[PDB]
Amino acid sequence: MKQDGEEGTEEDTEEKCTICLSILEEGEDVRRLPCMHLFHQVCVDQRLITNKKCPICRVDIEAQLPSES
Ligand SMILES: [Zn+2]
Ligand SMILES: [Zn+2]
Repeated sequence: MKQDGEEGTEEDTEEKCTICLSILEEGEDVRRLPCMHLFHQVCVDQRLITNKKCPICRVDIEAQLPSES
């Protein structure tokens, strides 16, 4: 009949959690690191608990803390 061969378009590092390997699109808490990288607020505070440096940007992601332990 019977297409359309159809995309958004625009789908590059826009709203995509590369931690939990899934796209977001609507209402999600996003957080962007100081090293310019946007991720999901939950998963960034999962993978980057024990690590705190952009693997390419070479900037510390914890940018002050200011916790303890
Ligand atoms: Zn996620
Ligand atoms: Zn970065």
